[PDB]
Amino acid sequence: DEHKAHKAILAYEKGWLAFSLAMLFVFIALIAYTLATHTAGVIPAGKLERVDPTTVRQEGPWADPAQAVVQTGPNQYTVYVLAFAFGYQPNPIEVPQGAEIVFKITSPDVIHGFHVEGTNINVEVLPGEVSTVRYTFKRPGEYRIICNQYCGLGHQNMFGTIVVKE
Amino acid sequence: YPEKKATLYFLVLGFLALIVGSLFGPFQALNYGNVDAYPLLKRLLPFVQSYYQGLTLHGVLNAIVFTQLFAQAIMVYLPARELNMRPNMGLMWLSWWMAFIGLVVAALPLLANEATVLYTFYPPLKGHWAFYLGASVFVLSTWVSIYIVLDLWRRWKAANPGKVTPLVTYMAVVFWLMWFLASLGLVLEFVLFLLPWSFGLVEGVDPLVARTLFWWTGHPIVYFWLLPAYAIIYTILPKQAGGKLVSDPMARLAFLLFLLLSTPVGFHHQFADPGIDPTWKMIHSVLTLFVAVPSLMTAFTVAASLEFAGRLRGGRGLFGWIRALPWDNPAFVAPVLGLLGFIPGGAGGIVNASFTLDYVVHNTAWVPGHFHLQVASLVTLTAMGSLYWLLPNLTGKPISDAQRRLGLAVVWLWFLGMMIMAVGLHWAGLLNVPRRAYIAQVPDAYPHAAVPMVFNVLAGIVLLVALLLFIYGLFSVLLSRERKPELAEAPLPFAEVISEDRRLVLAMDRIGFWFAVAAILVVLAYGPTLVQLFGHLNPVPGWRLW
Amino acid sequence: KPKGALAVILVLTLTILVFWLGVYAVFFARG
Ligand code: HAS
Ligand code: HEM
Ligand SMILES: CCCCCCCC/C=C/CCCCCCCC(=O)OC[C@H](O)CO
Ligand SMILES: CCCCCCCC/C=C\CCCCCCCC(=O)OC[C@H](O)CO
Ligand SMILES: CCCCCCCC/C=C\CCCCCCCC(=O)OC[C@H](O)CO
Ligand SMILES: CCCCCCCC/C=C\CCCCCCCC(=O)OC[C@H](O)CO
Ligand SMILES: CCCCCCCC/C=C\CCCCCCCC(=O)OC[C@H](O)CO
Ligand SMILES: CCCCCCCC/C=C\CCCCCCCC(=O)OC[C@H](O)CO
Ligand SMILES: CCCCCCCC/C=C\CCCCCCCC(=O)OC[C@H](O)CO
Ligand SMILES: CCCCCCCC/C=C\CCCCCCCC(=O)OC[C@H](O)CO
Ligand code: CUA
Ligand SMILES: [Cu+2]
Repeated sequence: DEHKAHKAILAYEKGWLAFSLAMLFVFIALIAYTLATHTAGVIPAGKLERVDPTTVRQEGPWADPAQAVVQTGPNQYTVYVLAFAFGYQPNPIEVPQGAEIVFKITSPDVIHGFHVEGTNINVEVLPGEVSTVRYTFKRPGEYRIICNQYCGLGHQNMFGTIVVKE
Repeated sequence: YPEKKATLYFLVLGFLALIVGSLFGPFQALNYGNVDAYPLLKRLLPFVQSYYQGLTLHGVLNAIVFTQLFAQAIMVYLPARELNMRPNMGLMWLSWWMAFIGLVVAALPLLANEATVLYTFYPPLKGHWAFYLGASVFVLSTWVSIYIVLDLWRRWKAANPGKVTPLVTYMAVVFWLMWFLASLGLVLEFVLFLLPWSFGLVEGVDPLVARTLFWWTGHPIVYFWLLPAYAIIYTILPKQAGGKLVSDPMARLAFLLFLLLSTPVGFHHQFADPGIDPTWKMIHSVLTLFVAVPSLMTAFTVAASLEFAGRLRGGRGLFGWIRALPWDNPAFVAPVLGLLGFIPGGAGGIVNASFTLDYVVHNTAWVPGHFHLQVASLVTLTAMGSLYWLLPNLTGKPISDAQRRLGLAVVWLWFLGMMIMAVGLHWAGLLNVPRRAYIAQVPDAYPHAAVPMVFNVLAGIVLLVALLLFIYGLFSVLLSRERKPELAEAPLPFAEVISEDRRLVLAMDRIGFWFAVAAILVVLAYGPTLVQLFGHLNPVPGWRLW
Repeated sequence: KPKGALAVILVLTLTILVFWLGVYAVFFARG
């Protein structure tokens, strides 16, 4: 009864533990897949790229928001975004649809989020560091940037815009 | 039994922290339902300057202070009472005072709007030195606790050479050793960086390093929150349910996995950080999936023990065992309901861990949805239930029938509010609503969220009532006049264990070895990345933006 | 057999899977 309850519970537990392991491993496979595809573009670049948050608005590629969009390949554009208290420059960001876009975002003040509503772009922005993420916009139109990292009282109304041209 | 009095002091201070921390939650729930009640709150609590100050208090008081005081109460007293030995009292009282003192010190700038950072206090957001100092002292209180319990265990082992560590004490030893490794990230971040910087001694801090050190502690701290509740769920709840723990070894295995896997995982809070190599994010991701294992395991061990209890009590069929359980006992109800909500809780955590899937939910209302299921519901509810057995044991004070019934109402309301809130927050989060946002102050910004916003309003009103009923309840039991010494003298309702193959238990009892392994894993998982970051520091100036 | 314990880990498995495959869909839809 306890004798019989004991080894029966343990026997099924062993099954459960093996299944749940298999499920965990399946998720690992399925994650590794995402990692081999264009959708992984949104993972930040692992490489350290240091800048000086105090002169970033005075010189270098974030100094002039109207030249932030640079063609860097035949179908590729690099965009230097500044995320700051409390906005994003340029505004709007303007990019062609169908082109791979390499966002290079930094902050002059405190940490900000860079969440592009309707896409997987969702990257912390750290003063002193350039966050680099990649995306291709398949659909034209207007995409809102959301700050999703508390940055002070201006936080809830820190928004940006990206326009994707046909 | 002077350890009762010190334990009591930890529990009560914890519960005071939870009450004050919780005052702010209905306000925040209303906010995630597009309703601004902050003007009312600032009438009642005129020192409160912003939604964000509310949010710091809530985070700090609920997720840091209460949880810790609870852990320190439970994972000192229970092992002591299983071993029948007295804790070093001078040390025990020392830890309480460090805790109280660091709490008073951090509180001053908090109450005075000088530290409206969050509970994550991320640099370059720069709070008052007293916030960092007091939080430091508050958390070091736990190194004393670790000592206290290590002592007890060695004193026991000495007196009983050649025996395996008893269950609850085994749980507490592996738990505290885990927490010691785990805590080094934050002590590092604090000592090398936050403190000097807040004192004026260095100009800036490197935000990435600060975050990396933070999340070294920031993950395993949530297992530090959980494990006290698990110890209860494992070694006490099966008795209260009317049965027994189905396996002592499976319970040790779960805890041992927590020792090994709780700390080398923190990059799962940094899937969206620059400057951390993706291959390391994947390693942490895998290690994070593994840490889900002791809980998958726990799901089955605990579920089989409740079923067992229900079968003993007469229930039959596939659900009869559920029906047969003691649903009139809040001390049984509270953890069980917590456990039920832990199912979607852990499902959401498994999502957060998958490296790329985190881009869907990161920094949205999804995350508060996940964690209110884990800590604000399972851990808190389990602490709430201990009112109904831990308190009488500690004080001799009786629980009246009236109080038992009220406790049932609190525990169900609190549970129900947290489920309803969890739907509103997961769903809002899937619609891209950001966490940490006074969104009701931008009422036209999240129109596609109108439906889950109704759940948050509801949740907020249900958890207000639950909380008001908790305060009236908690004070009824604390302030009552009577003391019956047969409650004080009674044993803790420790479960018996159905029996255990000794091979496994002996191995698991080589604690020095498992500890060393856990320490190696942390070096392998954090060493390489921290060496690169420390080689390339880019300190930046701090900012007050409140 | 511990039939209840099995039902519980059924519900938990279903829940994990609806959550995980759910979010995986959303991931690719936003990709
Ligand atoms: C106590 C508090 C916590 C626990 C426990 C916890 C568990 C997990 N979490 Fe987490 N979570 C992390 C992923 C996980 C994973 C993989 C697990 C696992 O350990 C979960 C395993 C659990 C299970 C697989 C469930 C087992 C179910 C059981 C055991 C119930 C059985 C029921 C019974 C027996 C009832 C039967 C009775 C009857 C009557 C039927 C990740 C990412 O990988 C993030 C970052 C996301 C982001 O983007 O920021 C996240 C962020 C947080 C934050 C936000 C930090 C911040 O402020 O930024 C907090 C506070 C938190 C707390 C908690 N977390 N989590
Ligand atoms: C009356 C019960 C409660 C309600 C209604 C409530 C509500 C909320 C809401 C709506 C948020 C999200 C606010 C935002 O992201 O801007 C939040 C945040 C949070 N809550 Fe709760 N809560 C309650 C109790 C608890 C408890 C018991 C805990 C832990 C024991 C807890 C821990 C936290 C933490 C750590 C945060 C994140 C703070 C941050 O991001 O800085 N809450 N709460
Ligand atoms: C034990 C207690 C458990 C708690 C259960 C309480 C349930 C909440 C009440 C629902 C009744 C419906 C009332 C809704 C009517 C008012 C709605 C309203 O007008 O809200 C403000 C307005 O929308 C701003 O513009
Ligand atoms: C499409 C994906 C599938 C989803 C569908 C849900 C899967 C069920 C989940 C867990 C069951 C785990 C329990 C495994 C049973 C093990 C058998 C066992 O251990 O049997 C020994 C015993 O003595 C008998 O004779
Ligand atoms: C006992 C049975 C043993 C058999 C064990 C098998 C486990 C089955 C599970 C998953 C396979 C993973 C499939 C990976 C393919 C991913 C394709 C995809 O998800 O498409 C996304 C998108 O449209 C493109 O960009
Ligand atoms: C009980 C909990 C229930 C949960 C309820 C589930 C609701 C989740 C809904 C959608 C997520 C899918 C995300 C798809 C986002 C694509 C929308 C889009 O593309 O819009 C922006 C674009 O700029 C236009 O030009
Ligand atoms: C939108 C979500 C909000 C809704 C929340 C729903 C979540 C599940 C709720 C309850 C499950 C509890 C199941 C177990 C209840 C057991 C009580 C029982 O079986 O009764 C025996 C009787 O009381 C003699 O003591
Ligand atoms: C026993 C008592 C239990 C009854 C409890 C009810 C259970 C579920 C139903 C309603 C919750 C309604 C609360 C929502 C309050 C108003 C919501 C709101 O603010 O709606 C705005 C609208 O969608 C745009 O203007
Ligand atoms: C007692 C607790 C035990 C745990 C059990 C509760 C766990 C909840 C599980 C699933 C909720 C998902 C609800 C349905 C999924 C929605 C999918 C969907 O509708 O997708 C949007 C689509 O685009 C159309 O608008
Ligand atoms: C009981 C309290 C706990 C509450 C439990 C939390 C509720 C969240 C539920 C399910 C997540 C599943 C993800 C939803 C998947 C639907 C979206 C989808 O299917 O995506 C395809 C579409 O094309 C994309 O735009
Ligand atoms: Cu920028 Cu929040
Ligand atoms: Cu974590």
